[PDB]
This record gives sequence, structure tokens and C-alpha cells, in this order.
Amino acid sequence: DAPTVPKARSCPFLPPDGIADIRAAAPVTRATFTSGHEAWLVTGYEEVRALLRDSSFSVQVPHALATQDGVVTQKPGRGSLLWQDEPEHTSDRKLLAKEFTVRRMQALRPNIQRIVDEHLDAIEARGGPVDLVKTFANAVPSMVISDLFGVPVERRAEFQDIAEAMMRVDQDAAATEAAGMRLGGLLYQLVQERRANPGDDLISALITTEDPDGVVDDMFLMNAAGTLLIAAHDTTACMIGLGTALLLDSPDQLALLREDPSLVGNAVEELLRYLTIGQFGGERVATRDVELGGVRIAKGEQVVAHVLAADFDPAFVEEPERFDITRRPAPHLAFGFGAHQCIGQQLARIELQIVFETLFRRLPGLRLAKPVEELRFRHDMVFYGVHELPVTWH
Ligand code: HEM
Repeated sequence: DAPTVPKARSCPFLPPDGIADIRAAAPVTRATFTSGHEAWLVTGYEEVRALLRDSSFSVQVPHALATQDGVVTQKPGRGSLLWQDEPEHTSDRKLLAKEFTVRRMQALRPNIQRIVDEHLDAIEARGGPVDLVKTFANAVPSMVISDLFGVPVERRAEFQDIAEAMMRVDQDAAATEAAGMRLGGLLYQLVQERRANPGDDLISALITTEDPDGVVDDMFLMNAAGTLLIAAHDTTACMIGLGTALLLDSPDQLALLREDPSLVGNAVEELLRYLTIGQFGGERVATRDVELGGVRIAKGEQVVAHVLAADFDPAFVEEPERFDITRRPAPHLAFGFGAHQCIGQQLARIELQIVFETLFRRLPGLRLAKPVEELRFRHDMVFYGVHELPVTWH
């Protein structure tokens, strides 16, 4: 009856205490997870990469281990990617990737600058103190996605409100469901409206993409839009909030940043590694027997890629436990690895670069409004973060 995965953090910016010792002894081991099911726990950097690169592992798992019951909820179909296996994941990712290009993401920089400035304009008009989460972390990323999707500015308010409601988690089952149906309704109308009046947005591009093959219908488009939005919003928001929190709690690194603004890119990469916000890790099931770190994984067995522990493997980086923005960026696993690796990562990087540069330049002497020990952390969420971040500035 294998030991329960360490979850408790005596320091909120750092991993659960017990994890380092498991990683040093047994980087592939057995554990009991939050559902009460026992699975393979993979904590070593090399092992977690080998696991994520191995296309023997399916993403269509028998148990949701991070959850109270082992119950894998309702899954989306073609175009949603997250729960697809090859060959259909892959060809559908390929279709998506044809239009959701890194070129298209780079082309969104002016948009992101504008959105970031608009939100800061609003923050500075009010003073002082504000909740950065509500007013900035949760708002910017969904607005970036609405530009990606061609949403005109008159339509932003509704999109923002619907995206936000979808995201929040002081909510019972029905409220949660209601928020999802309100979103799906919005995206269905958005799809129709792009079919009527195409534009230069991602959805209009997907509508006319080359589709041999017959697969891009309204359903496929709704699944892709919803997954892009969902995957892009809470993750980026968590990074903005936690990354700001960790920087404000790290006046040493922040000083290095103010002394040398060219460190923003490296800061963003060190923040990604340091926070690895997918705190519980990628869930896979073997579809054949596989050998991983000398240990044999049977067909049908479930495995949890603990990307957070891997991002602190001392074989990955030296003194993994210092938060050091001067590091030359290493290949962290915050965006995953292999076939399911974050498709929007170049966009997330651009957003975070613009956010952190603009935030610290525009609000100099930004400062926590309460102590760090009073902040409330996202203990049980798929994405780790803070619920609120009260701050003031000059
Ligand atoms: C800000 C930080 C973000 C993090 C830390 C993150 C993390 C991830 C991870 C860890 C995966 C792999 C999941 C797994 O292997 O189980 C993934 C996939 C995905 N991400 Fe991100 N993401 C972030 C931002 C974004 C943005 C801006 C977008 C999209 C516009 C995005 C869109 C997606 C999509 C559709 C997938 C699934 C890809 C597939 O399954 O083939 N993410 N993300």
C-alpha cells in the first residue's frame, strides 16, 4: 500500500518538501495519489523526459489521480487535442498547427502590448492598493485569446466576463456547468460569425485551412477554440500572479532585473522552471510494456510525470533550489515535452515577457500590500497559484 505523494509545502514558492528525497533515491517509484489510487511516480528529469517523449503512453487514462474520486470527467473530441491519441491527435494537431503558427503568435506582440498597457492604465487610474489577480493576471490572457480569435473590441467585455466565470473555482457543480455552457454558446456564435464574415484571425484561418480529409466542421472548430482558450487562460494567469508574487518576495532577483532589464527573458524562463505550475504532473497510461529508468511498466499501468520535481533535479540545473534569473535558460518541463507539449508556449512566453517588462517599468516600487505569509495559495488546483495578490506602488 504505497506511500502518499508529498503535497505539503513549508515554503509556498518551492516544491512539496518530501519530493527531493524521493527523486534522489527512486526517480521511478510507486505512490498513492490524491484519488486513493496507486500509480508510478516519475520525478527524475531524465526519466520524465523519456516518459513524455515515449509515444507508447496514452493520455486517455483510467483514473484522474489528482481528483477526489478516480473519475475522469467528460472529455472533448476532434480538435481538442488534450485527450486525443495518435493518429487523430497529431493529424488534428497538425491541422491546428497549420494556422496557429509561431508566426501568428509573434504577430500578436503589438496586441499584447496594447492589452497589457490598457489594463495597467486602468490600474493606475484607480490606485492603490489593487488585487493584481482579478485586475491583471486573470484579465490579460483571455483578452490575448480574444484577439487571436478576431473578437472586435465591442465584444470584449462579454468575452472577458464569460472567460473569467469559466475560470473561477469558488463555485458548485451547476454554476461550473452553467459557465461552460455559456462559453460554448459564445464560441459557437463566434464560429458562425467568422463563417459569415471571415477576418485575419485564427478561427477564420482554420475555417479555410486545407482539409483533405474532411475534419474541420463546426464541432472541430468549437473544440479547438475552447481548448485554446481554456489551456491559455488559467495557466498564463497563474504564472502572472505567482511570478509577480515570487518576484516581489525576491528583492535580490528583482534588483538584478531593475539593474539589467535585458534579463527579462531569462527571468521568464527561470520563473517557468521555478514555479512549474502544473503542480501534479502529466498523466499517462502504458499501451505496451515499457522500461523506464530500469523499471518495468506494464501495459495498462498509469504513470504521473512529476514535471515540478523534474524541474528541480540537481542533475538538470545546479542548485535547483535557488531562484536565479541570471541562469542561462535550460530546457525546463513547464510546457511539457513530446507530442502533447504546449502548442501555445511561444505565445505564453511572449505574453509573460511583455507582462513582466511593462508591469515593473510602469509600476516602479510595486510592492506586496500584505505579507507573503498571508497570501492564499491554490493548494488543490491543477494549476498552482495565488487567489489574490494585493499590491501598491509609487
Ligand atoms: C503560461 C503558461 C502555460 C503552461 C505552463 C502550459 C502547459 C501546458 C502543458 C504543461 C501542456 C502539456 C500537457 C500534458 O502534457 O499533459 C500543454 C498543452 C497545451 N497547451 Fe499550454 N500552457 C501554458 C500556456 C498556454 C497558451 C498561451 C496556450 C494556447 C494558445 C496553451 C495552449 C495549449 C494547448 C491546446 C495544449 C495541448 C496540446 C496537445 O495536447 O497536443 N498553453 N500546455
